[PDB]
Amino acid sequence: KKRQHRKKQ
Amino acid sequence: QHFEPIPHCERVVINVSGLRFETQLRTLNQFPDTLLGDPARRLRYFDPLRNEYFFDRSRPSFDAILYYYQSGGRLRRPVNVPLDVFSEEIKFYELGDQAINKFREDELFEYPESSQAARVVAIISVFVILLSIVIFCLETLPEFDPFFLIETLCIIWFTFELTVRFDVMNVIDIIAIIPYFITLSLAILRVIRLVRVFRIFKLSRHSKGLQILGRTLKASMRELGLLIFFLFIGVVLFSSAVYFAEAGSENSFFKSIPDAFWWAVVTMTTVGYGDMTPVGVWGKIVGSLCAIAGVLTIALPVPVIVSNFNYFYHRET
Amino acid sequence: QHFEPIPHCERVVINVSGLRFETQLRTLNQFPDTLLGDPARRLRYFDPLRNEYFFDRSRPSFDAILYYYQSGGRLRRPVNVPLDVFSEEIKFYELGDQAINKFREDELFEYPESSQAARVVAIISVFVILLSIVIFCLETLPEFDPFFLIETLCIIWFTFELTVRFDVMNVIDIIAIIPYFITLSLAILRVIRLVRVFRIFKLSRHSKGLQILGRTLKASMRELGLLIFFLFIGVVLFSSAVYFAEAGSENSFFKSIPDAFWWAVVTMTTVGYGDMTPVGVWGKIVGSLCAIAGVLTIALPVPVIVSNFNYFYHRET
Amino acid sequence: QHFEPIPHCERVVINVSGLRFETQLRTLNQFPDTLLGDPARRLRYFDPLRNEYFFDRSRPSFDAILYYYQSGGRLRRPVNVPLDVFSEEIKFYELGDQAINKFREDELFEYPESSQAARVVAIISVFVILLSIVIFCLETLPEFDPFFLIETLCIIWFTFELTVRFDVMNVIDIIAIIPYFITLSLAILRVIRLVRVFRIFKLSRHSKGLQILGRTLKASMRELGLLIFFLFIGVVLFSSAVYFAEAGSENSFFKSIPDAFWWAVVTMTTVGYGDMTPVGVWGKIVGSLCAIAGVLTIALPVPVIVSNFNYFYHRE
Amino acid sequence: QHFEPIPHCERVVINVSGLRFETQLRTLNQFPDTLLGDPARRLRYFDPLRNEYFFDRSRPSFDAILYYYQSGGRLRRPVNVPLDVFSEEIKFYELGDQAINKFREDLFEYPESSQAARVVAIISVFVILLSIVIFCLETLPEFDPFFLIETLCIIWFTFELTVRFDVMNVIDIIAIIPYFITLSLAILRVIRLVRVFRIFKLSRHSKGLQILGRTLKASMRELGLLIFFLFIGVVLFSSAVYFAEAGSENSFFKSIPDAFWWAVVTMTTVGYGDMTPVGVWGKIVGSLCAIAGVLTIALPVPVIVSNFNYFYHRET
Amino acid sequence: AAVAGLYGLGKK
Ligand SMILES: [K+]
Ligand SMILES: [K+]
Repeated sequence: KKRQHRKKQ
Repeated sequence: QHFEPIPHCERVVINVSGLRFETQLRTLNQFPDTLLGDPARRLRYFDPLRNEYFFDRSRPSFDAILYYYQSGGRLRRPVNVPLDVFSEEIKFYELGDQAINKFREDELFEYPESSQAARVVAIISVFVILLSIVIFCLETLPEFDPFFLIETLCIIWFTFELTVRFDVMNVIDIIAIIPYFITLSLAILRVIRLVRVFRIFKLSRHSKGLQILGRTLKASMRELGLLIFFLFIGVVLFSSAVYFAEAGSENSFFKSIPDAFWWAVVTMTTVGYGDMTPVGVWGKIVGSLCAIAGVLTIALPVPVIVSNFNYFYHRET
Repeated sequence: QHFEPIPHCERVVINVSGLRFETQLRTLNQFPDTLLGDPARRLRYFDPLRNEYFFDRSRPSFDAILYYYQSGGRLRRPVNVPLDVFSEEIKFYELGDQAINKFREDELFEYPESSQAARVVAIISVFVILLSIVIFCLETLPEFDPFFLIETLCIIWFTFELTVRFDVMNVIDIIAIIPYFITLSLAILRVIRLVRVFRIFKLSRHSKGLQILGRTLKASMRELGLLIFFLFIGVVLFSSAVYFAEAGSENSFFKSIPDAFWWAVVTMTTVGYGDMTPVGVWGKIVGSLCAIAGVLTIALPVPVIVSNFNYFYHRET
Repeated sequence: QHFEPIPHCERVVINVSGLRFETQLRTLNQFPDTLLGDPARRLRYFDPLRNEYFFDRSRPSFDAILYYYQSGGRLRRPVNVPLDVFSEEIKFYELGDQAINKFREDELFEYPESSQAARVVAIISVFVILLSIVIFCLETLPEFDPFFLIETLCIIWFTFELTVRFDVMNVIDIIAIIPYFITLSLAILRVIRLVRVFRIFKLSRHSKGLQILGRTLKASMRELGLLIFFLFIGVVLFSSAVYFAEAGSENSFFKSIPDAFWWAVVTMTTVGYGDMTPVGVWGKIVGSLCAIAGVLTIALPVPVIVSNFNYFYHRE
Repeated sequence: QHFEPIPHCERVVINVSGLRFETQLRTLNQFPDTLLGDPARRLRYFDPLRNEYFFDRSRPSFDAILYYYQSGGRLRRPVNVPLDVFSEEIKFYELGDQAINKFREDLFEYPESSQAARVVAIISVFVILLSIVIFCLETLPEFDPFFLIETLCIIWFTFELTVRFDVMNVIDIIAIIPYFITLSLAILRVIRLVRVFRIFKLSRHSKGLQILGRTLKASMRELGLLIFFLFIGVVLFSSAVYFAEAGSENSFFKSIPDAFWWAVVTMTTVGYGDMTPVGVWGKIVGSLCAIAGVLTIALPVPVIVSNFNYFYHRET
Repeated sequence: AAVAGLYGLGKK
């Protein structure tokens, strides 16, 4: 979980 | 569903700062208006020497822009760039107000405001709400007119704020003052003195987190219903099992399946029933199974609500 | 395993809307049929002026299409585009029904319908199931013909529905009606009265979420077995430790190691045992270790189960 | 907000090992200094044969470099390359000390440093802290000069360390020794003998993980406050509900709503109250609802704190 | 740290199925051997008509392959392709066994079960389960017949151990040491307790148990952090609850250590049971203890969870 | 259980 993480994009 | 163009008039080349794009003119003809749709807004970018269209802008983001023409109505942001840069890219070509709006969803009266003079009004309302809650809790105490005066002052402030203001916020404001005027079979009295607690929900107007929680509940009502259904099924099953474990035993701990219902709950939620000795071996096995199944059936639905709350909380900030 | 062609007949160029691809004809001739596999379906896209194949479609998704030819049978969607674009991307070239189907796995009869006259039957069935559950839980009460008539009406409805209909749903329907006909040693009677509760599982036919839970359990049987095994190991170890901590003290709280099993359980799942005073310091240390290890062992395997539930829930919607 | 250039003098081509980039010179001259900003530092890479700029480096990472000129101040790392290659690539062109620094935020005196054989001092300090904690706990026992001597030795060591040393660490160091010197109504005495426990926080200077916990608390104070607010709302609501469910029954289990508060807590956190029999059916329903809502309100805000702690721990 | 080449002999062009790459020959000369490092293994791919290097393979994976030449020793897989294709791409160019191992790091029938030892294993599992059952049953109050089965199990265990001849062997030795010991009562109690270690022999036959052991070995640090946090919380909250109740007659807690257990069953949400004789301040301290316990358990455990998940998926 | 969290799969 990060900012603009691979899960989100 | 969208329509894609098919080949066989003339082909054109688009040079997005060295990345050459070649498409049929019919594809550019598909969407009227727009910078690239009509010659009027794109003639300035034509290069007479090279017969090419030059757009000295971001190269990786032009693929989605071309795919809009390619797919004829589909705009999806590729996962290689932040949303900030892509928002500016679509504005450059002016794809259309409807197109941009569709992608947006893809991801006195001074009281309802926040100014220098509205802040004191808000803090006064918060203090009054907290005072009303405190007076409620203390008037329920066994040690106890002095409470009635504070209660009626809070009610006058609440109704004054409601009248000045005039969804769900107004409904909560109304319900917070209905019971006071109701007082002006003891079951109805108990119900109204219970619904007096709804004044605590007036903090939603002044707390940002509480509104986030409300939005999360509204979004995940389906998951809440699924969790309640799973809990009900588990409670019924394990109550039946634990009752029939002691059915053949004398001096049964559980008189009936509904009696065991509470027990099942405090085992599915891992709260704990307390005294557990008079239960035999089979009841203990059923209890262990109930504990495991409760852990599972609580851990399954919650993460969806967790994700909804996280999304709402991070979208707020 | 897949076979990749090796170089040294003639080379051809593929132009995906400006993105030039060069590939040996032997690689293109590996796969028969298909838009590019045979000259019949790809001569229409030939450009006599430039001797090039022009494909005015999505640039980024052609890499996987060529890699399917390159690897000679290996096709995987790169993580740069959504699934909708890639699904339609393959249909353009018609790589083959078997190739597309293989990629899909990579990611009267008036009752089983949704007609206007079928929803009433479904609502009657679910109402009857709920009524049967209620009648069961009320007939088990100490305060109690009136229940037998309702039970036999529910059984008649269940048998009528089963006969009209005529996996696992049919097994559940059979089990929900076996015990009533069975009644027409006390251990067998207790077992049949217990298995009567399986009528609650008939809601799976009408509940979408319950089928999702069943599919999740079927998928994660292995993780469930792992969790049960870990629980058994922990229970045995900690029950033995806590029993041997009180071996040397008179009036031992635990008479034997099996006697302690229940305690261990309600400490691993954090349910709680209740009274804990007659336990010495070593027993308390063992209990603290048991609580920590139980938290860890119940936390370890459930991510997989909840991820499977998430996947099934999202696939359903 | 950032400003981007607009077209209409001469355009140039950049060849990043075969990936040709064509950009307007006005874009290149937007940022002074830098390898590409001035002709002095970029004439070396010019190719007279083809009039092209050759930069034999990582192709995928040049898009961010050009976009920085394109956006005129916005430099964002695309998610296609590791952090190591991007940090080295930007240093090649010397984008600017302020520019690189801005991107960094996007993602005796022997005691403080445990080097030069001073780790012995640290282990002695840890041993003294543990001994002080043990002596405190043992002196609270009913079975009990021998404790006072050890306690005052620990206090002398603590004050010697604090004085030779001379933030939150210093505040904790001072608080760990205030109560001993204070003792040289009984409510104040109870408060000081309670705050004497703050010597356990002295391990912060030596334990790396506890500093991570402190940083996580500082970062997620807002989420902790939100969790406390949710718990308070739920406790008040369910305490009122359960109390009013027992109003009409004689020998009520809960005498008042505040009395029920504690119960609500042990049902919201799923700890357990214990004896629960004298509660009627309505109270049992309220308790089940309280347990479920407590599970919900505990599970909602804890992932943020968990993520913050994980990020800090794995960054350390 | 790795070395990158610097410009000024002749530059060569690489055509990866239409994706043109241009690099300095010195960059390819940096690594000896390899398909592209030496002319012997790459002259076959030369195109005399175009003077180009043609490599009809996956285009997106050549960026990392070239970056290995570019970085002079750093090979990182970009997030655009699965790991299966990258392993095939690197094998084509034969970068080097040492280089590929970097990404790699990124009678006697008992171990290898082959048909007949597929039974021996089931007999061993059955014997282990039987020994556990005999242990638990002989601890019952109602109970030679148990000793015979115990000695048969020990005979089988020692036969297997001596035929076989890490940690599995250590556990096997421990599972039979106490039986041979029997051939102050504190030592007797200790050996009868350590007799339970026979339950760990299932590690040889259970795949999940080995995964759990590997997870513990990997996350020993996180386990220690969790234990430290729990200890700090227990000490703090036990001291607080003791001092919140010392001033009342007939105090529930006699001393801070006496409260330790309570603190534990409040941090882990197990529950203590009876809670009435504690006053308002004790109840507030207990609520704070419960909340802090939820936080301190939810903080480090997910790291161990992540380690276990990774090991479980790596096994399968 | 109050964890109810997946998070990143972990190191490599
Ligand atoms: K509990
Ligand atoms: K619990």
